[PDB]
Amino acid sequence: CPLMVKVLDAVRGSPAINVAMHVFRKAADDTWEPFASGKTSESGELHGLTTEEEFVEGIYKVEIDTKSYWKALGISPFHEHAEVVFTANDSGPRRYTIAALLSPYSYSTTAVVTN
Amino acid sequence: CPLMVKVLDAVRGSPAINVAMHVFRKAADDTWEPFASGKTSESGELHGLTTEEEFVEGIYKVEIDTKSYWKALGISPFHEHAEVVFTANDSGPRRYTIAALLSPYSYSTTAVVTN
Amino acid sequence: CPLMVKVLDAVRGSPAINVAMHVFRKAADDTWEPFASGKTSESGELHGLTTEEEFVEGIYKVEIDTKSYWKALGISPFHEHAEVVFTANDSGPRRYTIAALLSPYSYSTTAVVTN
Amino acid sequence: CPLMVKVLDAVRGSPAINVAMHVFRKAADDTWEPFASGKTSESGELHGLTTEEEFVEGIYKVEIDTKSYWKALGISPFHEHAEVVFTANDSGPRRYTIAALLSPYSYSTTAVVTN
Repeated sequence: CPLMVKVLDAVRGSPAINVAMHVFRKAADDTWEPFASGKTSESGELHGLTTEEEFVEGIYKVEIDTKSYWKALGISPFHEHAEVVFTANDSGPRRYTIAALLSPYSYSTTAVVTN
Repeated sequence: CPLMVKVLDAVRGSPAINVAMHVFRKAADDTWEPFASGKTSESGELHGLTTEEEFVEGIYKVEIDTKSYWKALGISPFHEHAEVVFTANDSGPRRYTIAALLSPYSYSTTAVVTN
Repeated sequence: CPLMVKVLDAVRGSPAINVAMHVFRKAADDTWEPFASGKTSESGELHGLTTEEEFVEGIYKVEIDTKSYWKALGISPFHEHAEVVFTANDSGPRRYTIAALLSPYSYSTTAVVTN
Repeated sequence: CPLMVKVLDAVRGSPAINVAMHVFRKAADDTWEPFASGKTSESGELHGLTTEEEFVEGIYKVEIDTKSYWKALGISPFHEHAEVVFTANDSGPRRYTIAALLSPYSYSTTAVVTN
């Protein structure tokens, strides 16, 4: 499992559950092609988006639907989504854990990259 | 002006100076239409991006070129750039300060919205 | 003045107004000696805490009463307060802006140090 | 395991390994009494600090020695340490995961509290 995304709710101090996200990969013609998608579990984690073989070198974008998350909780947030755009595997295969920490008017994203 | 961006460097403890960014407005065909850009001053701030009359309701994107900033400092970054996407003015005109706090493998974006 | 504190509210997307804080300097017996305090203005800023002549080298602590802030908004917070502890002026006099970004179950503190 | 602390390095995008921390509990006479201590593992996690039985209601402080971490990597950071001060178990036993995200001039702390 070379790509994992974890999402936390900084208002409730809890995992952000059932958060939808879509992953895209930049194609040769410079457009965003749909790569993978899923929803966070009860632990706020989304595993199994891709495989070592499929997750080749490229520029990837993860668009996390934070607006729907907040709206469902009664909140009109600032951001439409939280985005992570990154070049992956440019020095060989790596494991990526993307952490998103959510507040109604602020988010942070962090990457932990391991061998 | 109704939009200001401030950028800070969490490695050096300083304003992030000469950081380039482009501002886009989502078009009817939902492509992104560029409409403003600039680079942060010596105080890490970018003002004068738009005016009250131009800054109408819509979905806006600020694309901050964080990668080039880290490149210039000789530090390996994770993200291609830092994309702040938000619906503007949804209630009516507001003043927006977008604050971006940068680290090589993490960033946060916060909005301060005043009326 | 050589020390300024700015506080932002990540739930409301606003300056955090009327946030109380105390500043301490570590004494010889390594107890904390209070020496300044105040509350954030309507811009979320607290200025005039000290002067260039008073702000000598040493270890300083800013104790931000985040709990009372969240209490006043009717929101359950995690932390008792947000303690910024730093060695000042270690090279010589600097100007410090401490920026605190607050959520109920998360906070970040960043220093902008200029010379 | 009712208390866990995880520490990440936002410069390298990696767990922050061998980071020392000390936990204190506020006594009846309002002083800080030593409660527990340890170092983060290769995963940047510190488990086993306490037990359900021992971890009674109280005000707890975790002081994470971030300065030694950065110094060992050649960096003179802003903060002396990262602190987490919180009331625990005031509504019955809870599980606490404290996440610290470290940069030389900035840190964030987040709590995930579960049943």
